[PDB]
Amino acid sequence: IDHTSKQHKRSGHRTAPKSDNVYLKLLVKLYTFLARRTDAPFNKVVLKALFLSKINRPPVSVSRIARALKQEGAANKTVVVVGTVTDDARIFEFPKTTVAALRFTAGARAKIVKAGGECITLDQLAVRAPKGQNTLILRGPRNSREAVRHFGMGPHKGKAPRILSTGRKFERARGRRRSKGFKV
Amino acid sequence: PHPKIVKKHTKKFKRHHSDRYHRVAENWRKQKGIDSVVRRRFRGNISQPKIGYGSNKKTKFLSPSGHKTFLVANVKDLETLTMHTKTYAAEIAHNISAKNRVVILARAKALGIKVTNPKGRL
Amino acid sequence: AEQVAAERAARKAANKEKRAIILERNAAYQKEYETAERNIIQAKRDAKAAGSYYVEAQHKLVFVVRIKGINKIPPKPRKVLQLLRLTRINSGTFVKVTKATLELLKLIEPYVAYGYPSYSTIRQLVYKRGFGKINKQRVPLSDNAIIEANLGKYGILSIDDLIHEIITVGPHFKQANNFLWPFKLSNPSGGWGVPRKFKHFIQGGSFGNREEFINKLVKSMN
Amino acid sequence: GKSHGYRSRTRYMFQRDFRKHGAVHLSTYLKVYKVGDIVDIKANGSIQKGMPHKFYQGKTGVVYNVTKSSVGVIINKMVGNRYLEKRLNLRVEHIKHSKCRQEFLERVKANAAKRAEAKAQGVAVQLKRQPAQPRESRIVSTEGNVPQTLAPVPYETF
Amino acid sequence: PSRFTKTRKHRGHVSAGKGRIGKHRKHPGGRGMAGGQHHHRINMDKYHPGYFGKVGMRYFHKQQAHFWKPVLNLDKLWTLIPEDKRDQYLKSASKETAPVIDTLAAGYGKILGKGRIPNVPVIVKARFVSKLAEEKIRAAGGVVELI
Amino acid sequence: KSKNHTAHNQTRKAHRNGIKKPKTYKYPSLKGVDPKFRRNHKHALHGTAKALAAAKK
Amino acid sequence: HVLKKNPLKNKQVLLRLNPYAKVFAAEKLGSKKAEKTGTKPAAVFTETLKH
RNA sequence: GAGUAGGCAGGCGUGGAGGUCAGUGACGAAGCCUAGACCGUAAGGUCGGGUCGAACGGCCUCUAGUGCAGAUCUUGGUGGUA
RNA sequence: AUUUUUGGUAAGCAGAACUGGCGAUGCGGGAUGAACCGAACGUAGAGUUAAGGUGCCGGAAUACACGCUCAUCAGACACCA
RNA sequence: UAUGCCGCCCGUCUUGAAACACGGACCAAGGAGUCUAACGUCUAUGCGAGUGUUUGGGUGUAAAACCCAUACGCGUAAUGAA
Repeated sequence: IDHTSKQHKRSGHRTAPKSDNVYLKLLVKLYTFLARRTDAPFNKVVLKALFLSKINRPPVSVSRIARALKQEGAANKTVVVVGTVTDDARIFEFPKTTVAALRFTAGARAKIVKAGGECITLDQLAVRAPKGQNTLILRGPRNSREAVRHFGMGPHKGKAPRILSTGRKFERARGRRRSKGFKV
Repeated sequence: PHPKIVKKHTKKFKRHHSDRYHRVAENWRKQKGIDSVVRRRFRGNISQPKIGYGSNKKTKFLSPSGHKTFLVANVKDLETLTMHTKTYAAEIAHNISAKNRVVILARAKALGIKVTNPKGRL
Repeated sequence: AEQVAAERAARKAANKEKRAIILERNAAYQKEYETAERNIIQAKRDAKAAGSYYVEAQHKLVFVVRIKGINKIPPKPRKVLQLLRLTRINSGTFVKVTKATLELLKLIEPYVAYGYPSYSTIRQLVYKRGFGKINKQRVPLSDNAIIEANLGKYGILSIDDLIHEIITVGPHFKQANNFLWPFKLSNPSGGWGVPRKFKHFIQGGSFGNREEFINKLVKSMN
Repeated sequence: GKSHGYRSRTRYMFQRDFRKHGAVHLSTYLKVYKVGDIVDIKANGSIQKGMPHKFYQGKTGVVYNVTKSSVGVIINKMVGNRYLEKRLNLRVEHIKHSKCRQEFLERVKANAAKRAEAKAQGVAVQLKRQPAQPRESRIVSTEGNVPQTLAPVPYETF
Repeated sequence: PSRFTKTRKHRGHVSAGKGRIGKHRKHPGGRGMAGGQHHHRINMDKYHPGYFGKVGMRYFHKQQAHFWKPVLNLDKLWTLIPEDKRDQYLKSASKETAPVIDTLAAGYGKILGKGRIPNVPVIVKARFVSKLAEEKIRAAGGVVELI
Repeated sequence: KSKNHTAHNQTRKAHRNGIKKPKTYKYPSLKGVDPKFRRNHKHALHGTAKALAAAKK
Repeated sequence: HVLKKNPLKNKQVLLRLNPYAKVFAAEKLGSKKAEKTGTKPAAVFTETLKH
């Protein structure tokens, strides 16, 4: 019985949300059903993105939505954000759209409604698009969180030192310039 | 109806050296010694609890009677096993007075629920 | 909703025409084997009469069974036995004889017994110990529907069609052999003979290439 | 103490060769190296500039940079439990082309010729290579070859 | 929550998860940043390059209120005007109804030029500006009034 | 009093979870390549970009 | 499939898989003869065999 | 389907806390004793009998001075030697 | 610990190379033994074997077959005495 | 309880413990990874270009709950010794 691999190794993927939220579990229930029956690749993506954690569902901005509909041919699709849809006061023009999020911010809800658009849930979406007909699934940038600039620090990575004060006297002298000993 | 009940290990799992010393109780305790013959499992030492001994899931929590034991305090608690007489056996709690046992055994037989304890408390 | 003498009768009619294809195929393979023996036997007799010896074509199929435990196997043979899928003792696989395989058998010789598997022994193995890889989940065959589901892509539609694509090394040998789960044989019926197994067969041991005597061993182990 | 110098343990390998001393023959310099070309690494001890470490002697990499008297080679260096991307800077006498990759790059054109030909003819090409197949059934003829009955020899000194 | 701690899960096992050879002793390296140049050099030079030695010139009695100058980009400039009156300016402000953004009351020293503002006269009042800030405000058609 | 060095178990440790290839990307490391080839190559690629930006009509 | 029965006995799973099992049994193909009046011994093979 | 050091998960038990079972209880709470019984792989749980005499429990949660055979451990008591 | 191997008369000594083991490992065998052989282990039933044996202790032929050996210090199973 | 076979005394340091290595006569009770300031990772929750009521004020069925202004911390900009 010369085992090739690790015996009784877990898949290593979330099969449920560690969230104990009642309304998320009702939403997972709907999408576990649709994922099983529909046999449309969309429903498997949405089920997993519902299981995903706060660090892995970063907020998709309205400005990022406006950019994803700036694309040619994909201007009338429904914008599936699985996570928060945040506001961006940077842009001024916003088109008439329908966006299916978990949560909106009071600013994001104002801007999408004012353009003339429809703020959808995932169940309001599922009742109109069982197979995600004419959808555009988006994700916010994961590798922008402030913790990720310290991941795999060493010489000469150009990664952020974990520090609490940021001026001179704090981690610039020896080993950050050829003058004092060496550089990185 | 039930499959013929088997229990793979009937006799109790007494702690090692519970016989030898009085300070040591026979309440099972895993031998976490570096040289323990019980932990290392030498031919002739006691057997340890292993999940593999786990009773069949269709025969689990059934008494010899074939009824899952349900602790009952009062008539209110007995009156819940009414549509579950083939399934359960009412057992009056240890701290119930003789007069309250008179009432429960009266009601138990009136509904047709098997009881393991009284006895009538003579 | 009738669907009792329409759907049931339709797929029954489909089953009967399929068994009729399988019948004439198994009749074709019986004919293929019996004439192929007769030809080789007559060729040997033709040559003896001519006054000139006849070399039987080098065996192109070998049945490999791992006769060794799992403890104290060095990295080289160990990984070769992981590639032939002999991950436990009395595990059997098939291997098409090539240079890239004959040299693997030279490496793992001290951990296995192998030889030239007859038609009969192959038939008995795939009947009694026919297991398939389907969504890995090792599933017993028990029905030629399960073969022609997964291996119908390559043209094999039956147990006897699979046993054919092994016994006569086919263009879909790789597929048919890798589909078959590694045979889980038991220890032999009357033993090994052989007081000590882990010498080479020639010395009076058991391990290594036992040309035709694998058939006997394997049936005993079956 | 112990010696771990650059050219340490390299008596016999950076040695020149028997009756192949003296000058480098000019084909070495006239040879053209381009990026993506797989080249060997083998130092010429007679030339003591841009010479590789004894590790890289015997290795094969691929040219990544090309400059005046020199190339740049990428080699796979296993250290502990993982390979790294080791960039050498070698003068052109310490390298040569690999007939390894020359025999492949001509097989590609041989396959291209076989297929492009047999697309518009009677087809039985089988483009893949197969290993040494178990030899087919032959008749061996004993016409003036009546087998010689060999016997084993008795022992004798010298 | 003491009952979730692995201390509760450790009761019974001899060494309490700290091993039988390490023993868990008081201070087997020293007490905080000790031997940073000696036996913790590898961890200091990695992860904390630049810790040891001095760099640059000292500043005695450095009041952080001199160096205030908080910054506002042009992408965020229009967010200063309240949303009650915002859209009336952003649709035909146009010279004499050009809105007045006092960035010092908003609590910014400098204006920097990162964003694209809409083509509107947007009279900006800032203590400091970038070359590209005053470029883009004049381009859009406004002005920078220094205060 | 101690011992000094052994490479025993070091292979086993390495092979357990490890020996792994560096993954080989397309468009490789164009760093430590001839600086004047680079200086030019930039202008070549910028030229090809302009030529396809002209071709787009 | 609660039980793997065995093709080689039970006779039913042998007639299920391999319908040719009927024809083989009926015609007795496991007991085919079917010759000979050849018959071709050798010339030199026998002398090289004996020697 | 092994496992020291070690990690993680699922539970068992204790002192208190919020909620609930209109919970049990001088017709006997808790405690202790039991070559009686039943449940649980187990930590443990439940019941019968005795003694006893004033409180205590299930379940959903909160919290911790929360589980002992070893420390030439502490205090108190007890032995064999006798 | 087999194999390659340095120092050393040597070592159950000191130090290396590759691999396998003990450590952290129970089980069958070598009477006993950390490392040898065979095999790695949930709880049971049935069947078959490994190494090792089958006079008696002791489950199993005082089996068959060809030879050798007579010891007033017989000999008797690898590592291993 | 008898009988066949099996079974060295646990805990510990250890390459190696039944050890002619250490602690342990016996029993009850007590008895050892805690709290805190500041932080890394991962996760949950809220709100999200913001966020954080509770230093303080108002209020109160009164150390609770409820409400709240101006700041302030962190974030929304980096790089330089400057």
